[PDB]
Amino acid sequence: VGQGEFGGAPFKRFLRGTRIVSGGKLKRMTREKAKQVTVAGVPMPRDAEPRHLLVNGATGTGKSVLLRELAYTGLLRGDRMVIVDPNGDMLSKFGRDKDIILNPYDQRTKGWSFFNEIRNDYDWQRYALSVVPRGKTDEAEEWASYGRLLLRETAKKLALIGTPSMRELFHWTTIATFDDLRGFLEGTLAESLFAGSNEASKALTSARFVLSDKLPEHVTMPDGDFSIRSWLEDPNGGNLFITWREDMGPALRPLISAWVDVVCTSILSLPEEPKRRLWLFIDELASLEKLASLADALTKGRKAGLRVVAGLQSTSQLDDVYGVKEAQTLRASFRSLVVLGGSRTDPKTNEDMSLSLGEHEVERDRLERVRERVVMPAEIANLPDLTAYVGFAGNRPIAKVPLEIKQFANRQPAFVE
Amino acid sequence: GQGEFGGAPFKRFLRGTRIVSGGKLKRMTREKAKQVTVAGVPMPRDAEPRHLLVNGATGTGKSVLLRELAYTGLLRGDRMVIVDPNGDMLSKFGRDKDIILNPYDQRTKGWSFFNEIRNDYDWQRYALSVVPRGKTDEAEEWASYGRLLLRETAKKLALIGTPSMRELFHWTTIATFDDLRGFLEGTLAESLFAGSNEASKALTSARFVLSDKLPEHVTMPDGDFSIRSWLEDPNGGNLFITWREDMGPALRPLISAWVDVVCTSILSLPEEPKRRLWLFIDELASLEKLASLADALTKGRKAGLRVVAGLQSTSQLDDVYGVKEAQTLRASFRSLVVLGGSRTDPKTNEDMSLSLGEHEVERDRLERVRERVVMPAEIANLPDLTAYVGFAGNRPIAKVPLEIKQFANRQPAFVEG
Amino acid sequence: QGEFGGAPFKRFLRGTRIVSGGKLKRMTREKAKQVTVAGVPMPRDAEPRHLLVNGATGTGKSVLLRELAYTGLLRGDRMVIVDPNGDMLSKFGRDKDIILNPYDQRTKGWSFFNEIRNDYDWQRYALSVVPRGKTDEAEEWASYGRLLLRETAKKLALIGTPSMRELFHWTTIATFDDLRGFLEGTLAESLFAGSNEASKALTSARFVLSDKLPEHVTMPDGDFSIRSWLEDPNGGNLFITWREDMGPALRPLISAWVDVVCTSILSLPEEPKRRLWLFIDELASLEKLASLADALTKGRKAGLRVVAGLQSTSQLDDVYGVKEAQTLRASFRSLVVLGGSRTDPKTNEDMSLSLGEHEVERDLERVRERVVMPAEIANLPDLTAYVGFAGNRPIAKVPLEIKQFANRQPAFVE
Amino acid sequence: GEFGGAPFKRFLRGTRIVSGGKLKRMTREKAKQVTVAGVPMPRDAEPRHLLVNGATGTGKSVLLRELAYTGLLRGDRMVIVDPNGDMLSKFGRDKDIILNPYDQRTKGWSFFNEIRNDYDWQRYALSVVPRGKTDEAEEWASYGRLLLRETAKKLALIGTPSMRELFHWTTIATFDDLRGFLEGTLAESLFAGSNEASKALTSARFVLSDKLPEHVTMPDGDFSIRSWLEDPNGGNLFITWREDMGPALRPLISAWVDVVCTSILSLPEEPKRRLWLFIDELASLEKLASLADALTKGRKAGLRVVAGLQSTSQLDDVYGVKEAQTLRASFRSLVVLGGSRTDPKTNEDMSLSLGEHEVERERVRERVVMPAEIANLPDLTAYVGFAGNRPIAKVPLEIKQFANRQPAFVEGT
Ligand SMILES: Nc1ncnc2c1ncn2[C@@H]1O[C@H](COP(=O)(O)OP(=O)(O)NP(=O)(O)O)[C@@H](O)[C@H]1O
Ligand SMILES: Nc1ncnc2c1ncn2[C@@H]1O[C@H](COP(=O)(O)OP(=O)(O)NP(=O)(O)O)[C@@H](O)[C@H]1O
Ligand SMILES: Nc1ncnc2c1ncn2[C@@H]1O[C@H](COP(=O)(O)OP(=O)(O)NP(=O)(O)O)[C@@H](O)[C@H]1O
Ligand SMILES: Nc1ncnc2c1ncn2[C@@H]1O[C@H](COP(=O)(O)OP(=O)(O)NP(=O)(O)O)[C@@H](O)[C@H]1O
Ligand SMILES: [Cl-]
Repeated sequence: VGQGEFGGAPFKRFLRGTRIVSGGKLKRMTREKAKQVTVAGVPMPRDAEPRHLLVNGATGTGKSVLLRELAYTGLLRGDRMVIVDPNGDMLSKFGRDKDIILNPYDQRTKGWSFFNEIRNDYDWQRYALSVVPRGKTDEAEEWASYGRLLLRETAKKLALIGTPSMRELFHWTTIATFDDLRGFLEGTLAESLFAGSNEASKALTSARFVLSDKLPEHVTMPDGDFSIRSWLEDPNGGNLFITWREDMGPALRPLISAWVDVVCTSILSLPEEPKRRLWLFIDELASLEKLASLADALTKGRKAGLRVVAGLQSTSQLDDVYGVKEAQTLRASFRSLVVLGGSRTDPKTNEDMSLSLGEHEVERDRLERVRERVVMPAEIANLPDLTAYVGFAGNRPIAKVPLEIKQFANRQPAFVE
Repeated sequence: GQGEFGGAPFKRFLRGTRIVSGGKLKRMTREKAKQVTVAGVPMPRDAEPRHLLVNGATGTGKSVLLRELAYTGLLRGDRMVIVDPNGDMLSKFGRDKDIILNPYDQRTKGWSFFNEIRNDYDWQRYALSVVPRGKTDEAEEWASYGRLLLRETAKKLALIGTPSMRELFHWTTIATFDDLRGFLEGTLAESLFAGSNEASKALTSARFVLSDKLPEHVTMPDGDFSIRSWLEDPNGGNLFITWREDMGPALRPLISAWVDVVCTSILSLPEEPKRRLWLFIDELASLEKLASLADALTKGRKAGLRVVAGLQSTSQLDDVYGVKEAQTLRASFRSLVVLGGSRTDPKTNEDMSLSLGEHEVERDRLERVRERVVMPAEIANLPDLTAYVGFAGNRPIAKVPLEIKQFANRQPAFVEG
Repeated sequence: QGEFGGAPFKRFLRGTRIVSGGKLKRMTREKAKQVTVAGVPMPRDAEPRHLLVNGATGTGKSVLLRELAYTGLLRGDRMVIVDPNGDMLSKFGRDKDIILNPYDQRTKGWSFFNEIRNDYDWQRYALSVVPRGKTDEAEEWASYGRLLLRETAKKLALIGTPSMRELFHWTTIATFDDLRGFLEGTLAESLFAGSNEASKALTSARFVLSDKLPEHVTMPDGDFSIRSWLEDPNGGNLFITWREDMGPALRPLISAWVDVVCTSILSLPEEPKRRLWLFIDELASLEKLASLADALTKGRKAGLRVVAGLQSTSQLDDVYGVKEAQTLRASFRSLVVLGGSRTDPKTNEDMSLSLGEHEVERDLERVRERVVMPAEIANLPDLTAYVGFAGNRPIAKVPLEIKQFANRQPAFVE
Repeated sequence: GEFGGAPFKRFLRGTRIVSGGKLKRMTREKAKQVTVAGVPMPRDAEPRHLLVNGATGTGKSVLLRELAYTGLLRGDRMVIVDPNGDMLSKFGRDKDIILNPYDQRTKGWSFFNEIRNDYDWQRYALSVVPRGKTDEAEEWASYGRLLLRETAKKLALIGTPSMRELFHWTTIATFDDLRGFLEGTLAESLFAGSNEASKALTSARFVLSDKLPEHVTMPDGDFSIRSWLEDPNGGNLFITWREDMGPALRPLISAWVDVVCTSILSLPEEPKRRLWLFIDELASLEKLASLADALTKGRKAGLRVVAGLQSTSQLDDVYGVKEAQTLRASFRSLVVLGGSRTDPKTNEDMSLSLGEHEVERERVRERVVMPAEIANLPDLTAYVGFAGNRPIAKVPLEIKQFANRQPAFVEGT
């Protein structure tokens, strides 16, 4: 009782805890009436979709294969999605004519400015958050905030005087002299705030530095009227691919983090639509900045129909980015998890997964109760590629399934220009 | 099951890490194509770009192994870069078409970071290599100011046709605040470094930093060698980064820069499925907090990057990269070699024992037991030239003897300038 | 039994193994001339892998280090001895041997300038003179200090006046401006001027130097060179001594010397026949040394053999920091445990654990247990220690005997 | 038998406990020894120091009192951090010394009285200016010491070793004046040149203003703790104070305690010397700067320290956890008196310090004394574990009576 399924010694009777079942057994169990999507070949419980999925695993284990499969099936079902797509891979395979591209250096990119998303006044601070993500440390954040003040008041004015120019915004916030800026600032809320003491000056200095760090890309970005918000609202909008070339990843980190974040806040204003189904594919959560909206999005987007799919390698990554406490909370927001198997050199993360997978209490022969890990950390480290454990959200058993490499023809060039 | 497992033989293996005899393993791993060897064991082709981490105390044979690894890899005709202390590898394997980087060696190439700038984004990219990551939060803040100063200055110098390192150095650490300030007019850094005491303070920080790093970069012989181009040239040969131990502390920042340079550069190389590149970082913990190693270890699969690094105690790398980042770092090496350490370092021994893994077994008193395949004590009592080899993925581990193959000197290790 | 403290067993499976003193003595015995640790002959190959002698006060750390030294001398090995109250000196002092003690008639004249030979040597030793800062912040000032130091000293050297008095004057006495002036032309010229931060940096540096330099200044002058000494074969031995009521005063000086050797040995012409010992009676009593680390890692070629003493884990920890202290201890492959106090269970555990556990089969039931319990360590009688040489060797509990040595020289003079 | 847990068939290894009497016999030696709760202390365990830990009212007094008495009967000399002149009123003789700025019988003292060589200046600024609790605190502390030592040095130089003047310059004189006064001294430059320099000075001021007070208001004299130590017929020293002034005197007392700690290190080697340092409550003093080495190098001097502790958290907070551990580790002999059930952490620490044993009944490794056993201890009942390879024992402390041969306090004139 517990073979081909459980890795440990077969037992006599299951008492309580996590239940592990064979791949097949699971594939039936989860199969439902409606059209569903697949995770490693397993039919995903329709109700698990807006509970978000977290795919953890080492490098080269198949995260791609999986999210790719996941994306395809969701398409065959006609779902819309946003894909943090590195090197436009997803694009070249699934990209369609009516779909959108965000890549400041790609011939096909859309013209965009965060201005293109302001619709109410509260929207100013709202997006200053997407542009200027959260500071890694308290101190860093403090500066970050000053930056958002400067940003929002400046852009607010430029807009008012009919010149919503990123170049202009950049100039003022990082080039104009202190005094000139100060002058420009007269009339806006920031007028006083940034003057009166050394502290005040210091604060302004910090704001400048941050903006000079984030804005660069936002400026050199091709101009247009494209609105991520509007796009979301348009049914026939199509899909969105945020692509970039790997050797520039660090340079775009802030921009992309903005976009991704934009979406995370934007979806929250979308009009009540029970039929909407949107996917957010963030290949590597840890490689983006400490997003400001992600949190709530993973918590209040069920109504909008948001389905997030993110991947990770070591737990230490997201921790260092979001902070220990904040990282915990964030992960905890993904109700469904996939374990792809990691390296032996990282025993701590293998333990985390082993434990996330859970224990079970069993009655075994010689009678004796035993409480034990369903999957040992060892088992996870020793996993061969394209093999993973799938534990869907809620009350469902878990199973070890093989990942198959379906082939997809390239229906578009990954990059242009 | 004796002769391979140190504990009590057992009746049946249930799950977890499995250990096997040296030979047994050597057969299992043996493949059709030409492979390389780790302590005599043929390394599975697929595990090569998953990187190898060799951990072990001093005098245990880290050299002998890396030496073997390198040799075998050359016989197959692979290219490589070697952080080579005291030109050891050089004097044994160096050929005439090979490259040498050592500011104090008659044979070195002429180089400056300028030689690697090809696009605008390349400025910050390399300022990162030049100015490695700071050890503390504060530290890095300073480091960032340094890079700003560095990149804007160097950019201008280049612009006005005088890409001089001596010039750059002058400006950044010699020129008076004002003069420098003047020179920066017109560059992005013009305003950012002026306006409040904070602004001034920031500049002072950058000066200090650059004054610390640049030194060696200047006194470096001039030439036009480009690590980038080198990487792109097939008949390019190999690269040896050598130095005499008494000067290790002095070159740490330059070497770290080169190493890093490689780490970032291979990310821009044109698609070549036939490429095989090795990076030998004799002792990862001795370099600075490299800014690109991470992604290198994660996205260099299709560039064909294969990294081999050595470590002694876990506290070493921890102290350099920080506990969270170090975890992530080590976790990026899929294959591991445990050489055995000191009884004065139980912590590290524990970590290695644990990384090796536990197993669940069934023994005759039946008896289920979960236990460490390799005891911490076993590692501390290992005799030299003896080590556990646990190749990436799903494979058993084995305790193998390392043998001292002799290599004739086919070149002088150092040639005073 | 008689060898293992716990219950005798049926069969040894894996892990650490303990044996009888004599049995071990047999095992470690080699052909060539060897030295001894508590009477046990040390494996020639274990020598450059250093030895850490841990134990409580009065347990016999001296008796041991004393014995080790003697045997090594009988073999003709050279050595440096961080020797407190010149005890080691009075016993083994030779006429051709060197003494470093600013308050001893027989000391040699020394200035750190005496070790500069190339340009990279300036920072190299600023490191030895100005050890590492206990805290991150502390160290930051320390860096400033070394900048000020190296640039100043470098210039003084240039203008042909390598005076420690001048140097001290400039770096802690001259007015800010004057100094600033003197600095014109040197790399430090700009770095210490331009903003309040820049001046703060300077200030910090000043305080540092004013704390370290003192003893260096009041030190008898001469041309002696630790480096040179190291290169000279007929050189003899080096005793770094001092009177205990002045230890704190000299701590930075001594720490400087110790370190200087630590970096120095790294430049010596390779000589497979060289055998040098570094006796740092109490590692934790010095400053956070800047070279010690690499010394314990790259000195096999030079033939460096370090022997240090320690009491509580917390000590070294407090000085080098937890992470650094781990690394540091880990660098000594051979260990001796002398047994400590009941009042320190934490260190006792550390020792117990370092000694290791073993897996055994007994009357079948098999068990995993510590070869030596912390309690065993705590109840150890004096002149009794566990010897666990580096590598794959069993450990043994041996008695340390008090051999007597006649005083062939005065410990202190004048 | 005397073992709290279940009787066993055979002892294998670890801590061994025995009956009071049995121990009393084993420990008994030829020469004259002293007694810890009735048990004669192994002479060789004396310079290894004794740590007596116990909750309030468990008998700490009765013990140190006993210890002290038998020591005097042997003719040993000693120093006693004696709160409210308790020990004094009982053992004080005519030839013994007293240090209490508010007692008619106190001696006249200034730290100047201990300066004999140049290194002696910093040496004692350390005693006067204990170590700072935090890293930042100690930073200030060092500035203070610089100011202190440079100033006092000069006043001494110019022939006016006045504590009143010293106090004036360091906390009263204006910045400039002070600045002026310092010209010529090493501190001349150090404290000027930038805001950082001025900030350092401001800090040094404050520190001094915190420590010096009592040192000033202290009755002047020529007494020298150093000289006292060197003088054989010197007698005994009693550092006493009234409990309601303990916080105010904390710095001065710590100073004295510390002074001794450094000073004994200079004494000429005298194989016959036997000195005791009684610090009733170690955690009550400041972060002593010399205590450490004293507990490690005072064997030659014949120093014997005895300190008392309550909660491990006290000492930790004062000396820092790392440092606290080291310090505690320095006493080889320990006495556990039993504490509150409201402090299980320390109970554990003590239980653990007492140790485990491996016994045969099956083999079992267990604590010789449970944390609970320690919390449920009745008063005047303690465990004794002398330094070295010795068993421990649960022994009863009896209240011997001592006649008052001198008034505890004498606020006079
Ligand atoms: N076209 C293909 N042919 C064969 N095997 C493939 C192919 N694509 C992927 N694989 C296998 O799946 C693995 C990679 O899975 P994947 O999900 O791409 O990993 P990743 O960590 O996300 N990225 P990468 O390291 O670039 O492979 C490879 O190591 C192969 O074993
Ligand atoms: N040519 C050789 N002859 C004999 N033994 C050798 C030789 N090369 C290596 N060894 C052995 O292997 C050990 C050194 O291995 P190695 O990998 O160089 O150690 P390491 O820690 O990397 N450096 P090191 O401390 O300098 O030896 C020596 O202590 C010898 O026992
Ligand atoms: N000349 C000697 N004659 C007799 N016994 C000695 C002698 N030297 C040391 N001992 C014994 O060894 C013990 C001290 O050993 P030792 O190695 O000096 O300890 P330590 O901690 O290094 N320093 P110390 O406390 O000063 O003795 C003493 O308690 C004596 O029992
Ligand atoms: N003359 C006495 N008669 C009876 N019992 C006494 C006498 N003196 C002390 N005791 C007992 O012993 C206890 C105090 O012991 P002691 O060692 O003074 O405690 P302490 O914690 O050091 N100081 P304290 O709290 O002041 O008692 C008292 O609570 C009594 O139970
Ligand atoms: Cl006077």
